[PDB]
Amino acid sequence: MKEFYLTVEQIGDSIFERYIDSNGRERTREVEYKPSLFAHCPESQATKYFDIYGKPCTRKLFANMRDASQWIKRMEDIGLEALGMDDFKLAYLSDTYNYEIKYDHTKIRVANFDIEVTSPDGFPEPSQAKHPIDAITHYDSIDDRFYVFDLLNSPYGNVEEWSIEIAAKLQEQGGDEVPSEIIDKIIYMPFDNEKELLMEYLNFWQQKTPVILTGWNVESFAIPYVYNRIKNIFGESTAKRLSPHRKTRVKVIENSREIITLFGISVLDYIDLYKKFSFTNQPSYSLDYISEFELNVGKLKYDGPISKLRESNHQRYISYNIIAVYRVLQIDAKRQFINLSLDMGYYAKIQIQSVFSPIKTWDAIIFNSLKEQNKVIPQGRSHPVQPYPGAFVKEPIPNRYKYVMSFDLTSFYPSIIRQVNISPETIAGTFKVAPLHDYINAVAERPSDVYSCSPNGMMYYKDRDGVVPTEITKVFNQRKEHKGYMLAAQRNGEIIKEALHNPNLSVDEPLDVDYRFDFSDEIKEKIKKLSAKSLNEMLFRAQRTEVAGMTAQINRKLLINSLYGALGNVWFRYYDLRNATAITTFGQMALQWIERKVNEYLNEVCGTEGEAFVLYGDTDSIYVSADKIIDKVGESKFRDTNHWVDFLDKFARERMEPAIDRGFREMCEYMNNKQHLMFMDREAIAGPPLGSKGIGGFWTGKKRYALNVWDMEGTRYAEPKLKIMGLETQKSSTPKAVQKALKECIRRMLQEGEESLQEYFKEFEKEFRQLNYISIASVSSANNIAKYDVGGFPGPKCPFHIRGILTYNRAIKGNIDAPQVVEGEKVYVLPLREGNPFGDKCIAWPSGTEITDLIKDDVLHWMDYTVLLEKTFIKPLEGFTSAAKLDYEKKASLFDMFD
DNA sequence: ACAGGTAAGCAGTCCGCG
DNA sequence: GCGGACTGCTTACC
Ligand SMILES: O=c1ccn([C@H]2C[C@H](O)[C@@H](COP(=O)(O)NP(=O)(O)OP(=O)(O)O)O2)c(=O)[nH]1
Ligand SMILES: [Ca+2]
Ligand SMILES: [Ca+2]
Ligand SMILES: [Ca+2]
Ligand code: NA
Ligand code: NA
Ligand code: NA
Ligand code: NA
Ligand code: NA
Ligand code: NA
Ligand code: NA
Ligand code: NA
Repeated sequence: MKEFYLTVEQIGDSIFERYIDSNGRERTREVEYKPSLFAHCPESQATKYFDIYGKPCTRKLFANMRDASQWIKRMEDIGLEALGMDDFKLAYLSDTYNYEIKYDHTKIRVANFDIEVTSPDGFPEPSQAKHPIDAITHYDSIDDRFYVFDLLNSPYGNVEEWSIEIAAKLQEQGGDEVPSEIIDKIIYMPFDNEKELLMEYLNFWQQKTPVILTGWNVESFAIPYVYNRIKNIFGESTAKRLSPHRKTRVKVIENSREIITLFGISVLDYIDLYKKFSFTNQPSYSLDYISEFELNVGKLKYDGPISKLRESNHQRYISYNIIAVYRVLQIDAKRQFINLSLDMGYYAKIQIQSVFSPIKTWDAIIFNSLKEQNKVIPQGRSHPVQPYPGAFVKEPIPNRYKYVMSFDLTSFYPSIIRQVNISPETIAGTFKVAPLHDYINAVAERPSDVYSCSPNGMMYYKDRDGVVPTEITKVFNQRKEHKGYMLAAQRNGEIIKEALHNPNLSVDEPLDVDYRFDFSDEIKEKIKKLSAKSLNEMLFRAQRTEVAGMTAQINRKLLINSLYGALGNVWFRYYDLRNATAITTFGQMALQWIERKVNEYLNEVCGTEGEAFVLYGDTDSIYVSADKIIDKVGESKFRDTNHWVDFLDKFARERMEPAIDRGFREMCEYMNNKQHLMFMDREAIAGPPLGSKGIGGFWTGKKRYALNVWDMEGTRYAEPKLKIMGLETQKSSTPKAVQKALKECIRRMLQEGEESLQEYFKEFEKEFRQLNYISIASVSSANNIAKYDVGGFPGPKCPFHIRGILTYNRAIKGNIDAPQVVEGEKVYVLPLREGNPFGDKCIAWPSGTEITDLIKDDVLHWMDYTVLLEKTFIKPLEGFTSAAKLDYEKKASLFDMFD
């Protein structure tokens, strides 16, 4: 096979690389890499090197990387540009791997690990590491084995060995329910003291040195705790064995927190992968909470605090450590963020951990692209941060909206880049700008008949291929492929959901099918003959396939959109507000241009004049009122809901879209752009069920609306799905039970009508005081707690949730065991009734947890349900209903005086 | 440091206001 | 005594 790197590091004048060779074997080499950099040279000097603007350069070869760095400094002291890749690791990778890297993941050692540390005096700070590590579970992807290191003897208690027999048993048997599929993969190792455990773990680490190191909070806890514990016991030299090159770096942050860099290892903390690639915002990021959300597994159960779990139930203590490791593996099997990181890393030719940085990622992609044409990248430059304009958002008229069709553009900003040909080296000049509405209304004079233009005043060459459009197109094409798999899996899911209405009472097996492609008629025929058992399993596999496609497509979209963003970041080598503004301004034009065209077209085909069909728009999307399109045929002519949905689906696809296409083609000609790439397709078809009292949808303002959708991007839902954007139901800060209640309120409004809403509201008001306290607690991030802490009491302008944290700290003051609120993390927040013993109007505690038993009964007694209801529930419901012009309570009338 | 701008709602402080 | 304007903070949409 073709060789590929695993890790790369620069240590002085040496490049340390771990790699898989042509025979599939892992090797490590030290290379005294000789880097090249470039300087501008006279035009009379023949050369094959030119900067991106066509200016000749000469290559400077250096004896070592230090000499190259020193040359950069001297060139700065002179005041001349030093061109070329200044990150020598990237240059080395580009030189060593001058081809499209095809990698074998089975050869890459991916380690998942988690440690346990018993601490009687609160959280065990990794920088201090003063408590023994009494458990380590380390999963190796090559061995496919869970290596368990169990400390039997500790100053905090001596315990018996963990039993794998009891671990495998059901909880109803007094067992731990360690999943049966990993029982045979567990390698258990007990130790009679910590030093022997740690020394053995280090020897194990050397035999099976991780390339990718992951787990949950491993970067902020596990890794620095292990490193510091070993350092304090054996000394620094021994602790450095955690690095295959014996090189570590301790980066410190004083509040005393440390993040350790282990040279020769690529750490991908799964919590960071999750936060960056999952596109969620969670009320809590404990592994317990995320596992429940992602996998629908039950919360792990135990009696008493975790600080005494080992002493009381060491059996369960070890089993849960093992399970914790497995849960992350299970989450990755679903989300596949590791696969994504490897894909993007090898594509860009970067250190795998650099997938967290789209700027580093794009710098390497662009550098490799340019290097292939003997072109020389410019030197990075210092720039001041400056604001610049973005997208346009229309101000909607707050109202209900019965029938709605939405449209938006495919990969908006990257498509603008490709269409206009926006790149650092394709800039041709400028023109005099007319007001933006003059271009929107096709009144302003044509910017140029030679160059491709944006209404911000920028002109670009039409003939030349720009490196930014060239490379963004490649990644965009990957994105488009994976989205196809996602939507097909999604459409397949609905087919299965339909067949789950007539499950055949028989015994069979799920059909072997590739869910990435639309089911063939043969498959569909067989599906209508399957048992509920097989169908539900197929639905599970379809949804897993969809999530896999979702991860692949949405994060490639994120990457290309971040290339747009990078143009507006001063640390990007190709930072340029001219290009960034060219993109957003063109986008503003395009949206408001097509709003006009759509309005004009619909009035024409309907026969009316001057009526507003586009009720709302944001960035690249429009929302079209389809009431008059429906009324043109009259509701009577429709058999059922699905009939008019088919009608609108056809109408948009056969009539509106071609008109939209003509409109954008004209705009492309107007701006004399390189290639027409404004592709606007139908998104949602929304409306009430036929013959119902549902209102279909409503807007309360910008970025706040709800729609009862029947079809979304070609997916015909088995049951109508609510599309709610911005409303409190969508916010992680809104209490769980309130989200649920508000959503059902919205469902009833859009699908059933006012009377249904009023029934549900009355019921919720009566019964809500029985809801679990966690389900009705608000959530908030806890930033700058100390900033507002004046002697344990709220300082000036102390935020509500911060006030609640201070209340908590006073209540638990003097308890070294009580859970402490962590700066930057999230808290549950509850209001307290007047005269409560806590001395304040609210209290907060670490999210994802039960509040400590020290004060739990007191908090439950003094919760302010009244404030909770009015503030979190009634107030936003009032906003929904006022906009929709409805009432959630029966109003008073003259009829009230009849019996 | 190490993708971007737009925009919503909640709550605290201050100032005008017989 | 507190409404309205303004600010900080948080978390959305795109
Ligand atoms: O995170 C984002 C999201 C959107 N945007 C900008 C660029 C994007 O093209 C534009 C439209 O947002 P969309 O939600 O429509 N995503 P996009 O148009 O890129 O892709 P697609 O609609 O094909 O999925 O808003 C960002 O800059 N960052
Ligand atoms: Ca011993
Ligand atoms: Ca779009
Ligand atoms: Ca059937
Ligand atoms: Na743990
Ligand atoms: Na059970
Ligand atoms: Na130390
Ligand atoms: Na689309
Ligand atoms: Na007319
Ligand atoms: Na959009
Ligand atoms: Na189309
Ligand atoms: Na879409």
